[PDB]
This record gives sequence, structure tokens and C-alpha cells, in this order.
Amino acid sequence: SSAHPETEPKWWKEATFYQIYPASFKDSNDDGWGDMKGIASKLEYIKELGADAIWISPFYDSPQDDMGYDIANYEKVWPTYGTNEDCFALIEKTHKLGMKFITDLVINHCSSEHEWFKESRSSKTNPKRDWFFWRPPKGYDAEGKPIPPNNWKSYFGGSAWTFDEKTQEFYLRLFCSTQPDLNWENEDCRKAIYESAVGYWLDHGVDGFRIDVGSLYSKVVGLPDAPVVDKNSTWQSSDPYTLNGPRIHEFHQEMNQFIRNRVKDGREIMTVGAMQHASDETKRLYTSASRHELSELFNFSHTDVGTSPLFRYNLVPFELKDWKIALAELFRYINGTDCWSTIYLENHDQPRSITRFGDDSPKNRVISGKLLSVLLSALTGTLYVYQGQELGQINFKNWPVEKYEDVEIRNNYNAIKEEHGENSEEMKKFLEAIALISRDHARTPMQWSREEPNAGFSGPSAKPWFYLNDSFREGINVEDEIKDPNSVLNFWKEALKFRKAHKDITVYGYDFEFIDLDNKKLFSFTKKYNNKTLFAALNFSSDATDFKIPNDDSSFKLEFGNYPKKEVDASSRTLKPWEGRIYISE
Ligand SMILES: OC[C@H]1O[C@H](O)[C@H](O)[C@@H](O)[C@@H]1O
Ligand SMILES: [Ca+2]
Repeated sequence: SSAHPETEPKWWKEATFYQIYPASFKDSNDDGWGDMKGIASKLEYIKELGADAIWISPFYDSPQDDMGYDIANYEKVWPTYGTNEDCFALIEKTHKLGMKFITDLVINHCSSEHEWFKESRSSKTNPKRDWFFWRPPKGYDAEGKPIPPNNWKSYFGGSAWTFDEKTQEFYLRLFCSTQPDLNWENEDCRKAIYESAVGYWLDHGVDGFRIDVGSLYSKVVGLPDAPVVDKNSTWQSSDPYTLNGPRIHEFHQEMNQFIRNRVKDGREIMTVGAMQHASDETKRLYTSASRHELSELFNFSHTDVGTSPLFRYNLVPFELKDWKIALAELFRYINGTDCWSTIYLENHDQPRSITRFGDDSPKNRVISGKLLSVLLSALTGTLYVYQGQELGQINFKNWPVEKYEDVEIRNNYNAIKEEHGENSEEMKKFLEAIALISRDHARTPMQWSREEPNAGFSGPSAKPWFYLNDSFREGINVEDEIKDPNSVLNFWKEALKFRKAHKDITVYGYDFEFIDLDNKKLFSFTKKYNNKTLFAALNFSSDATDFKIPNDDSSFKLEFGNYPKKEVDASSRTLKPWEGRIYISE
């Protein structure tokens, strides 16, 4: 383990994080929106699951045009969630339970309702004009409408610019129309961002930050028209000019130094960057401890599988190997370095992992949910569990498009309508995809009980902010799963206990090697830690599947799996349907 600097322990390397989506976790006052008192009341549940830390999605004052990711004030809790004091009390309660607390740092962009933008947009001459990206129209079209400065596509569809009538210029918004991008080229802007979004929260005791689209802060000068890579789209991905831009490391080093100098009590701060995509070299530049940038990052290749590179909402075929390789992108690069990795399958931007990567049928949803838990329990990196993942939550079914809340759905729908027609092949493909891929599959209220109609998320008379998934009626809820010894919840409790007990090789294991990489059913690998060897054999299929242990002898003992502990023949070399096994040799 000496030629493996990545094995140096840190609280944040071996912490299991639980991600809370505040709108959808727990309502304490029957207004249909989750809130901080709700979260506080459920911290014991999170601790009992086995979590070491929580990440709460944005709870700051926000119009909710992107459900919190459009922030109007970094220093004020959205009143519907509570007061600032409620938040400080929540941080303290988390701490007093022996858990760490990270907050979501959303500083590529802010709300157009933020005072910075209200000032910026007020004239062309004000001190904050250049805190955002303002450009004149490229020209005017044949109908007299202003043409945006370039061809860039919003992450939510359509143009990445919005026209301001008052000042007669467009402003850049990679996200929704009310999320203007902050101009990191402006040093005064960067310093104000650090003070408000970072310093305030450090002063109030956070243990770290999850950094929203942290790879987007550096725009290539001139904001040039992007390559026309999609021949059936008006607008084009800005990635070459916005993703991992030339100043991105400079900016992350500066922010890291700010954090180091602002902390008052010497505590260890974790940063996890949602960096989206990066070469292995770029990943190392971000997460090498000696670089003083990020602690770790999320890379999205494993959650991209089965979606077109040109458009997330066009489905494409994939095979198990594609997912194996994409998952391994998270962690293989750290081998023999001072870098660190993340491990996750779900977040508030993703559909449910059982639906995507298991089998959500009534027959297989439990066993395949447990299989995914076996996989994640054994992988190197900081593990994240998303609210409801531990219950084996699945995608919702048969929802009409108008039922979806997500601005990502609404804006993409409207762009397709405009470009291709509502009754088009392009629309049909989109509607097919949303049923599998929409962020909204993550966002239906948390299911605490079988109680009609709100599943214990709120009282029975409340109208939830977003519809319940019918799955609560099918036993996917906290109360029913606690009482079922065979539940996905009780299994996740076991998986986290197993991971912690064997943390040297589960959390810090190295020299990851695939076994039978091409296999369309078997996901198998080994890892090392000094004298120890971990071997995984995981059957992602309803068919029985054979496996071999490389250098198989007598030392390989079965330490964890999803089939009944007393019924499994450890010497057998065929996995049952959806069976997973972790063997450890010493
Ligand atoms: O902040 C803009 C977007 O950034 C990331 O994708 C966030 O995780 C997502 O929820 C948000 O819509
Ligand atoms: Ca509420």
C-alpha cells in the first residue's frame, strides 16, 4: 500500500454520503414542500442507514426555475425551507449525531433575481455590467427578431442566450433563461462569489462543498460559434469552449486557496466537483492532492450510457461492457497517485439505477437492487447514496409529458416543437427517452410509509409540490421496508456495514482489474490491499452465469452477497439470477 498514496486515509474518502433533495425529502408543515425541520426530524434515519455525511441540494433563496440551482441569495435560506437559524440548527444537529455536512456550491451562474444581476442588467454602465456575459445581437433575422451572439445550445435545449429589452443586448445562460452565467474573467466578481457563496458557509460550519458544473467557469475568449456536430439541431453544444476551459485550474486553485485561508479552526474541508467529463489527465489536474484544487470529482460517463452523445434524450443501445468501462472511469486513474475518486449511481439529475442497470419488474426489483448495492459496496472512492436509492426506488411509469415538472423537459420539449414540430419523429424519440432518463425520476417525494395519498412525506390533506410515484403502494417505503427483513433497505444497511468493516480493500483498494471484461452478463473484478485480494462476481442478468476466480485456491472466502447467506454454496462457480458475491483472500 506504500506505492499507493491514494490509500492515505481521510474522513471524506471513507465517509458514505447521503444526498438529500430538500423539496422532496420531508415536509413538516403540510405545505407540500420538504423543509429543514423535516430533514432534521429524519437525521436519525440517515444515521441508522449507515451514512457518515450528508449533502443537501440547494436550499438558498431561489425562484425555483431550476429547483434551487437558480440562486437569488447565497446568504439566505429560501423561506419555504426555513430560516438561516433553522439551517444552522440543522448543521449542528447533524454534527452532534457524528455526521459531516456539505452544501451545494452553485457559482457558474446565479438567478437573474440575484441583486448582482438586477444591478448588472440595469444599464450598460453600472459597476456590475461585466459580472455577466453581455453581447449585442449578431444581427436581426428576416422577421425582425434579434439573432443571438453565437449558436450555443442551452443544457436544457434551445439557445444559450436571452435578450434583454432594456439594454438591447443578450446575456449568456447555459442553463435556463433566468440562470445568467457569472463572468469569472472579472476578478471583483470572483472575489464576491467567494465571500458570499463560500466564505459565508465556511463561517457557519460546513465541512465542504459539492460544486455544481464546476468545469464550466472558464469560457474561451470571444465565445466563438461551436462546431456544427449535430446536423439536425439549430443550436450546438458549447463544450469545446465552455468545458474545462483554459483558466479552469487557475480558478479552482484560487478558490481552494480562498477556502484554506478562510477556515478559522483548521478543519479538513472536502470539495467534490461535478465536473461532467474530463480526460484522465484533466481528472488528475483536478484531484491530485498536491494540486490543491478538488478533493474528488463526479464524471458522468456511467450515467450517460444508453444515451446519444449528441442529445441525452435520444436513446441508443448499450451493453454491460460499456457500463463497466464507464464506471471504471471514476476510479482507475487514481491508482498509484495522490488523487481520489467518487462512486455513485444516483443523484437529483438521474433516473433510478434499478430501472437503468437492474430490472425493475416486480419479480426482480428487490434482488437487482441488492446486486447494485453489492457492486457499490466494493468500489474504491467516496460512496454516495441518493434519497430513495436505499429503498430500491424505481422509475415512475406511464406519465404524460405535461405531468413532468422539470425545466429540462419543458425547454427541450419547446425547442423540439419549434424546430421539428410537436407531431414529429424528433418529438417521438424525445418522449421515448424521458420515460427512462428524466431527472424527475429522482424528484418525486420520498416514500416514508404506505399512507394514502402522500406516503408519509406530508400529511394526507397536503398537496405535494410534485406527484408521488405509485411505487409506495407496492411496498417501496421506509415503514414497510424496515419491517421486511428481506427489503432493499435492510440490505443496504448490511452493505454499508460490510464496506466499513473491510474498508481497507473496499474503500481504499487498488490495482483494480477486470475479469472477462467483454461478458454481457458477468461484471467481475479483483482489487488488492497489501496481502489481501478482493474478488467480485456479479450477475447482471436473469440467466444463471458462470465465473472463474483467477489464481483460485482455498483462501478466497465469501464475505458478502445478495442471495440468502445460509443458502449460498461459496464453492459453486455459477451465479444465480441477479446474484452477486464478494470474496476476500488473505
Ligand atoms: O445548475 C444547473 C444544473 O447543473 C447541474 O446539472 C445540477 O446538478 C443540475 O440540477 C442543474 O440543473
Ligand atoms: Ca413544508
